[PDB]
Amino acid sequence: STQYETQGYTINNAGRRLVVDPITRIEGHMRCEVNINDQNVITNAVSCGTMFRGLEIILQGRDPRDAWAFVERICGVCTGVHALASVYAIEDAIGIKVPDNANIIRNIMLATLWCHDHLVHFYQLAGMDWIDVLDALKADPRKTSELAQSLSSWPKSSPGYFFDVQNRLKKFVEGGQLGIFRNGYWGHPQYKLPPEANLMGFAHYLEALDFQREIVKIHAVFGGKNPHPNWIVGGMPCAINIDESGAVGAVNMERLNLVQSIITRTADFINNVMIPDALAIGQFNKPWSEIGTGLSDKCVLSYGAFPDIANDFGEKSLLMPGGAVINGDFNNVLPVDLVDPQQVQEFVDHAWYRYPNDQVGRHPFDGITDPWYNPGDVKGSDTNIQQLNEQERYSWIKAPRWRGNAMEVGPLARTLIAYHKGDAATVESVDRMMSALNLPLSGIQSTLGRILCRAHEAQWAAGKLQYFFDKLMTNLKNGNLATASTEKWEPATWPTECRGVGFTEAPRGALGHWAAIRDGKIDLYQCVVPTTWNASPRDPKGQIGAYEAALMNTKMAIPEQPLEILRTLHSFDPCLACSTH
Amino acid sequence: KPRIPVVWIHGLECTGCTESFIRSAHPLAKDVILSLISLDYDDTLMAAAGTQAEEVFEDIITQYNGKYILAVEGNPPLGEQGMFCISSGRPFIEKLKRAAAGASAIIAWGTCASWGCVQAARPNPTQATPIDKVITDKPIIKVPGCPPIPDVMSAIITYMVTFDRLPDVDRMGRPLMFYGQRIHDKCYRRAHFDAGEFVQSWDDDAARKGYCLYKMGCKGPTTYNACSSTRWNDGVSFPIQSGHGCLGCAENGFWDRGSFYSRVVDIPQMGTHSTADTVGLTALGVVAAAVGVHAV
Amino acid sequence: NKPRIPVVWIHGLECTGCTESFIRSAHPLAKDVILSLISLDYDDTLMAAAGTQAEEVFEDIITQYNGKYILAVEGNPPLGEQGMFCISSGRPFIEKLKRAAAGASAIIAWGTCASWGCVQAARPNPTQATPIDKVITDKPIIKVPGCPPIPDVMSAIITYMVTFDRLPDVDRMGRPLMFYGQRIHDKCYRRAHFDAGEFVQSWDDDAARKGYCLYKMGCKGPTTYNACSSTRWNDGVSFPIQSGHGCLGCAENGFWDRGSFYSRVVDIPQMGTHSTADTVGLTALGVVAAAVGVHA
Amino acid sequence: KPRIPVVWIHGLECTGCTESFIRSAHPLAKDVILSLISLDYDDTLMAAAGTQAEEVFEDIITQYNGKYILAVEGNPPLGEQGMFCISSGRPFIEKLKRAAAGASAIIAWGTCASWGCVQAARPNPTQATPIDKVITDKPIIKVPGCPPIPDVMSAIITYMVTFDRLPDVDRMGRPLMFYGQRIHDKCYRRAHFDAGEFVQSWDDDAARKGYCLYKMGCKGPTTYNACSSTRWNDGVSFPIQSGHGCLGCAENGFWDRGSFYSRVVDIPQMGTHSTADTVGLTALGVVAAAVGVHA
Amino acid sequence: FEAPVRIWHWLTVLCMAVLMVTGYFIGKPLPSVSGEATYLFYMGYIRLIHFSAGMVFTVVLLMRIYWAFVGNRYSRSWWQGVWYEIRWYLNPIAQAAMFGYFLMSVFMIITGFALYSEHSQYAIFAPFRYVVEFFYWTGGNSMDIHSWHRLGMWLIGAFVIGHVYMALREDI
Ligand code: HEM
Ligand code: SF4
Ligand code: SF4
Ligand code: SF4
Ligand code: FCO
Ligand code: F3S
Ligand code: F3S
Ligand code: F3S
Ligand SMILES: [Cl-]
Ligand SMILES: [Mg+2]
Ligand code: NI
Repeated sequence: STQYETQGYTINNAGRRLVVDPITRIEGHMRCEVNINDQNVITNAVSCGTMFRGLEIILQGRDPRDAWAFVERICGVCTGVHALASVYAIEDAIGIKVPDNANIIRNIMLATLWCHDHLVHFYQLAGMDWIDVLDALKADPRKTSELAQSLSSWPKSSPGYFFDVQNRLKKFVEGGQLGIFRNGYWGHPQYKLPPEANLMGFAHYLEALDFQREIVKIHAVFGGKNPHPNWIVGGMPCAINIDESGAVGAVNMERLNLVQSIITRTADFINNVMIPDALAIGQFNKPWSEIGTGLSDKCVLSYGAFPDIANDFGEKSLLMPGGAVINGDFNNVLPVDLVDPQQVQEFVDHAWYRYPNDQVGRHPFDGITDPWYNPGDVKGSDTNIQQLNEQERYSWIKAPRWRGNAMEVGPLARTLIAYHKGDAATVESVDRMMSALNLPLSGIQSTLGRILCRAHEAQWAAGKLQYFFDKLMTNLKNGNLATASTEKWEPATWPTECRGVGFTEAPRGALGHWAAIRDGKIDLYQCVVPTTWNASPRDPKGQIGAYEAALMNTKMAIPEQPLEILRTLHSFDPCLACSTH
Repeated sequence: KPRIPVVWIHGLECTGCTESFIRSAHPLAKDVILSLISLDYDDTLMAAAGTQAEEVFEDIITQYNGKYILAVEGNPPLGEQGMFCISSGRPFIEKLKRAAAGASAIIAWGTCASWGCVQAARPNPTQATPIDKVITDKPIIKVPGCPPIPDVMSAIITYMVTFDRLPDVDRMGRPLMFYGQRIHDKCYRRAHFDAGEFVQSWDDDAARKGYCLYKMGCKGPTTYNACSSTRWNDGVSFPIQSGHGCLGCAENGFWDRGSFYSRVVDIPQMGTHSTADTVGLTALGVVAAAVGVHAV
Repeated sequence: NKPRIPVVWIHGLECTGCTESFIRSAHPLAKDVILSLISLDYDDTLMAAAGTQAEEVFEDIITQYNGKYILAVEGNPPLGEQGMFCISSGRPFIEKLKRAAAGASAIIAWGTCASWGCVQAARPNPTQATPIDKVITDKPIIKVPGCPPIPDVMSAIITYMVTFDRLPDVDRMGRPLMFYGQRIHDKCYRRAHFDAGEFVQSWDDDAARKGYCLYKMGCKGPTTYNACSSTRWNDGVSFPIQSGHGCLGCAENGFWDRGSFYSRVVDIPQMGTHSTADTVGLTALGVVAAAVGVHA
Repeated sequence: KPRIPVVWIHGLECTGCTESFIRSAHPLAKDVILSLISLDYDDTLMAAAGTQAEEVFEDIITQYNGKYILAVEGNPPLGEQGMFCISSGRPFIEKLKRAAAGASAIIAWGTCASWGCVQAARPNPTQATPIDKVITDKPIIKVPGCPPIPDVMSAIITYMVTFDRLPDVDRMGRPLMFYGQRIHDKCYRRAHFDAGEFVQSWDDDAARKGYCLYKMGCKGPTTYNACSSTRWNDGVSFPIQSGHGCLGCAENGFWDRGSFYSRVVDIPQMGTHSTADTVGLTALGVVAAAVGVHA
Repeated sequence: FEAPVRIWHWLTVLCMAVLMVTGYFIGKPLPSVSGEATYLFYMGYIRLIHFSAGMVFTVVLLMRIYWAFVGNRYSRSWWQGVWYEIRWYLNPIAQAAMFGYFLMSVFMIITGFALYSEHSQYAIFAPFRYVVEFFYWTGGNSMDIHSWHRLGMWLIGAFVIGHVYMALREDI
């Protein structure tokens, strides 16, 4: 067995090997392998992306104006964010400035996605790691009611209501057809909620499942449909007509009224259902404020997002702050430049790709996506992996680094960056949340902290929605209706050669599209996606990524049932199609 | 009563089809899962992972052999011995074949499973292949779209449960009920199309009056789907209604049919970006060359 | 806090369909309109006070807020029998109307009743029911026609006037351009069939079951200005044509007396593409078949 | 009824815009000031100076906070810590930001406030910056031109008073009413442009017949403004009418768009009679030379 | 009654000129108009003139082909193909032109009708719905029918530039 030291961890692949394949309740395909010592503690962690499509290859030679549509299909979960990145990138390359309304609408589209994505992840993806669904059958409805009413203003909390929910579930299982609940980890000692909290949680799971469909109606108004709304280089295609003939064929007052009605309902659900449930899971699972820290107390990254000044991506404009912290020095938030070939680089020495020299990292403007499945000796065959050789190539995910540093991205990363940059709203919000939990600030840097930060982000985004909508309506009252810049729509107007970068903060972290245009066609298109960062394989220095770091030193109560592994991974909200694209 | 067992597997995909499914307004996805069917395997939603997930899979396909519906999202890659998509350390295609073998029928959700969708576009790095090219001995219902309409997905499901039969299909395996007509056949902007009233550039006066998007590249005229009638997300809107032309996303190989913003589009079997105007005008200018060289 | 703009809603001869429509509003809900956007200070259908208490409210509002309230009018005044076809507080309704309009800043004429006259004004108009603009001549009147108008159109017009603090732009007839600027026929999702010459000829024929055009069933879409084909009815669920009945023309002045609803509209250009080209083909095929001698 | 409070401040400028404003024919500037608005601060015209002027400023922006319109003439310099333009011993940008903070809307008079104008031209010694680059949280109505048309200025004022709203604007923040079309699209010399009839040098026969000034460098084809329709100084004239080509003075960075006397580029130009005269002589010469009468 | 034999050529030319000019603008439409779409039908008329010119064209073409066949070829299964080839490498490339021309016309008909009969003509157009399945089998959709149809039009226009220059070269 091998043994080595990196980023304060001892990577030791002696001992017993555990394989979790497939990882469920995530987007896409992931394989995870670990080694545990005699004490049942994880001494080695292996993150593996088990899918590849090759969008970067497919985009070669196509019209830059069509790009958004291709890349949007990188992910149907974070649907829209890649299209935003794409139009950003192409507009950066060509030199296009979009109208104010187009920027506001784009912010709305992003905020909407944040609200929807965070919500669904909390309940439908991460939820059953914390909520013992079968234990809810043992709850007292009246008591469940009292618990719910003690935590929230939410109206749906009657004893009859929880009794009904409990009965529907009881009927459901009494048939032996447990469906998605079958062969679960129910009764695992790490399940810590009382029966009443489980019933409350499960009821809210159902309520979230219903309501999530409503949120995306905002995407349907401005982008036509969800999943995969439509966008254009130069702004948005949803022309606005309030007060003139033919307003029936455009975004009108009635359409806007619908949008406003969704925003109110979304903020109401997030603030009074998701928020208190997040807080409740916190109260009952406090030890997890010290588990799965990983890189979150060492290296965190945010590009920043939500430019409030149109076409300005500077520090004075982005409502979601950007910056990087390395070596645990949260006292110096470092500026990020996505053009700098010294900052963002991708390594493939532990990934299934080909470089001229795999011992060096390539900035995406120098990016190469040459896929070659070469696993090496994997205690099986080539079509029968029993164990990934983590010494060699073991993933379809590239290994991104920032100035050579392995970083964590996402809600926790962003929260830390915003907090230490001194964003007043953020500081106040976080301290209140932790004060309520009677935990230190440090407790955020954990598996539990990721979930808490995600919920807080949903609340932040919901608030932002209303802000953006008000901005839009103010423009409309002032007769500012423009939604697109057509001026450089024709390829004949473009520079013969040009390149650009589009960046934003996806629900899962820092996203970037790097695009090079030659002769009206795409000469290069490279994507570095948030889960690419977090689920990253090792580099030539043997540095481990966010997932592998977070799983290190984790105690498992029963290794035949990887509940602790699932809890930590799910806290990152893995999107594997995003990571590999 | 017992509900019909459904196994939902995922190949190469963006999970947009799963996302669409849970947008269903009537019936709610919640009620489908709870009351109408038995969703017995689905990687996106199931509690069990790893070896627990594998046990579920084998147990369902064995105990309900020949009696379950197989729902397929995404498609299998043939490249690199299938290891472009790996499930439980093996090529996804093996799972697919194993699942297909015991299914009484197969639903191919979206353009991915139906046709190939984005990953199958030029140059298809992974050799992504639609399900009906791999499984040839089972009834396959193609429900294309990227993704299909949420309420179309659920209506198809409720139909099969209620009427206890597969929906009638066109010569392509698409359900006639929602794919029997083209978008252009039921588009509320047809009045402008036939009048010759078109948006020419984004956000012009034409666009602000909801004029036709044909000259902006709308592929409605060649795309079979229910978007212009059923519409999207509880009837709120659809692409054209929010001002962008139909991309053709319900249609086989739509990605490689040229610019989305052009009426005249790429002919794949004839070059990288040669279209009918490219190849046609070249031939017209080549005869004019012969006709004027010889005439001197 | 902030005061809301005072609104006085009076009723003449009517069916109360317009009030019903108003409370159907999906966004904003009628509840929130009443709670947050306006001050509905008088409205017979909803108010707690009756009789002399109701009279006191009426007087107090129009006096206190004189020159500053919006007058919403549902129904219309009858001129017959000295106006006693509609009696309010033992007096002709027209007296109430005039007294209310004298203090209003602007007037909303809800529905075809207030706008035009609607059903009671149809031949032979026994009561001499008269639209508001024929009685009140010195005030801005916004006509919001339809029987009733679309719920969400009604609320959108209200929200517009509150938010933008002004009246909506209107045609020569006083209808808001936003929703009455175009014809049903110019945004109808069945135009494709109209334009092809594909018509329902009798109820529940094969044409009807495919959702073909209803022009030959008397659809008055071609001459009717409204938003029903775009905005649609009851949270965009449907509109008359979509559920299989032709437009009656209910947003248009005197539409009741424009002949039978099942009689075709006149002076509307109509030449089908496929209907004409099928004729041209058979005419030519039959001319040739005659000459060759394989006639019939 | 009380009149809407207006605060008119001046950055780096030439006072051409203030001058233009008082040229208004209808309504007269006199009547604007006495009857339509409340010009509560304006360095050019106000009686109070120094500390008295400062007191007025403070009193107005405090008393009418959130309720006054801010009119801005000129622009703030960023060079030398802003001390290229000094007001009350402090950088003008401080007065600008303070005035902006309490305004309900900002009117950016002229090219200076809208874009930068002459002081922002190469190499921009003072780093003169347009208002919208400094103030980002307020509605800003750009009324460009050097200066704008007097009656356009007053018409925009009367619009906002009478209709109690901001005029509808393009994506650049220009009022559609007067800046929705190009000079070239309402120029009374378009007939000559379209015919291929051009002035080639000053005071030639073409100039004395009022032919098109395209070849003399007229920037009409790329300039949005109302000069060809509304015209200047009570409709008496505009640049092209008096024989000089449009400089493009309503457009961003027009000072740096090459010489004023250089032809504009990427404007389609194909004369009717200039083309047909050429096709004729090409054919006639091919014929006359074949016959033998080239002379 | 009928007429002289040259009517049934000048017709085809008239049809050809119309199917080209109209079909061109079905794909690259004229500039946009604006009004009230109840009283406007410009695009609709172009399409109508096209479909019905395509009717006339189709009828005339097929009778005009039926006779040349009955009359031996022209002059008053790959054998004859392989032999056409040997004698073809020596006016033999001018016959293959007129043949290719009539082969295009038929392609312009098979493809043109596959589009027209699509929205459920459900009668005698039943065979054309193999053309559709074929293009799907290609790995395409009805958009490709449109593309190959538009290409055919350019190819025909190529012959026409030749055939017109070749004819005017009979200005002996
Ligand atoms: C010389 C023969 C023909 C020529 C030159 C011709 C030309 C064209 C062209 C250029 C187009 C536009 C294609 C595009 O860009 O999408 C077109 C469309 C069309 N043609 Fe033809 N065509 C011919 C024969 C026919 C025939 C015989 C039919 C049968 C009725 C036909 C039916 C159509 C149809 C249905 C369309 C498209 C209609 C639409 O969806 O708008 N064509 N034609
Ligand atoms: S927008 Fe598209 S589907 Fe609608 S009428 Fe025009 S071409 Fe047809
Ligand atoms: S006649 Fe009626 S059904 Fe037909 S297209 Fe017009 S409005 Fe629609
Ligand atoms: S180029 Fe100048 S002078 Fe000539 S028509 Fe245009 S604006 Fe007038
Ligand atoms: N959120 C999200 Fe998807 C990932 N990772 C993207 O971008
Ligand atoms: S793009 Fe797809 S969503 Fe419908 S409108 Fe076109 S088939
Ligand atoms: S009947 Fe009235 S409801 Fe609309 S469809 Fe015609 S105007
Ligand atoms: S110079 Fe300026 S004044 Fe008008 S004519 Fe040109 S915009
Ligand atoms: Cl709700
Ligand atoms: Mg990448
Ligand atoms: Ni994703």
